Formats: sequence, structure tokens, C-alpha cells
Amino acid sequence: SFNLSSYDVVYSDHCFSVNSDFCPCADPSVVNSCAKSKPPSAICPAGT
Amino acid sequence: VIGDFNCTNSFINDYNKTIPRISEDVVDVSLGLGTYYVLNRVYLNTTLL
Ligand SMILES: *[C@@H]1O[C@H](CO)[C@@H](O[C@@H]2O[C@H](CO)[C@@H](O[C@@H]3O[C@H](CO)[C@@H](O)[C@H](O)[C@@H]3O)[C@H](O)[C@H]2NC(C)=O)[C@H](O)[C@H]1NC(C)=O
Repeated sequence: SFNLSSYDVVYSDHCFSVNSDFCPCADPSVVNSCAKSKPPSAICPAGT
Repeated sequence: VIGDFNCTNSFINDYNKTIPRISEDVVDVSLGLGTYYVLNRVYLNTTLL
């Protein structure tokens, strides 16, 4: 929930669409690379 | 994979062909197939676009 005050109204600015099979989940084969800019990884459920 | 839940975890195969039996007959609408009636209208004995 958007924790705000008792009289606050939330409005969106940029709405982005994406396909069904999508999640910000890196493949578990990102243990180490040569760029030293490894993002955090997490296992995503099947179907994406 | 349709959903994100496990209904049953038994009797799962590996691979197959599963060729869809596409019909050789094209969509024929000359008899009225694929059309519906206009909402709250009759249009008795006439042709309309
Ligand atoms: C809405 O859908 C999600 C996704 O299907 C449901 O989350 C799933 O809930 C089931 C049942 O609690 C989880 O199964 C359990 O997993 C634990 C390990 O975390 C395992 O020890 C148990 O034996 C059981 O198998 C499943 O993991 C979980 N999946 C995810 C991705 O969170 C959720 O419960 C559904 N909510 C409602 C209200 O139906």
C-alpha cells in the first residue's frame, strides 16, 4: 500500500506495458563476470 | 505452463510432435456462418452493408 497522509491522492506519470512472460530476475548463472557490475539475482517461477 | 501452481506432479512426458490438424476447408460465410443479428432490429427482406 502507498503509505501516505489521510488526504493524499496518488497519480501516475509514466505507465509502462510489458508482456506476460517477464520479471526482473537474473539467471542464477551470474556468480561472477569480468565487468564487476553484477546485479542481484533471484529465481523466478516457471512460465517467464 | 499456464499457471504458477502445482496441481499434480505425476504422469509428465518429455517431448512429442503434437501437429495441429489444420482444416483444409477455408472459412465459408456464404451460408451465414460467422455473422450475428443486429441489436434490437429486424431488417426484414432486404440487403444491408
Ligand atoms: C497466489 O498465487 C501464488 C503463486 O502461485 C501463491 O504462492 C504460492 O503459494 C503456495 C502455497 O502456500 C506455495 O507452495 C508452498 O511453497 C513452500 C515453499 O515456499 C513449500 O514449503 C510448501 O510445501 C508449499 O509447496 C508456493 O511456493 C507459492 N509460490 C510463490 C511463487 O509464492 C499464493 O499462495 C496464492 N495466494 C492465494 C491467496 O491463493
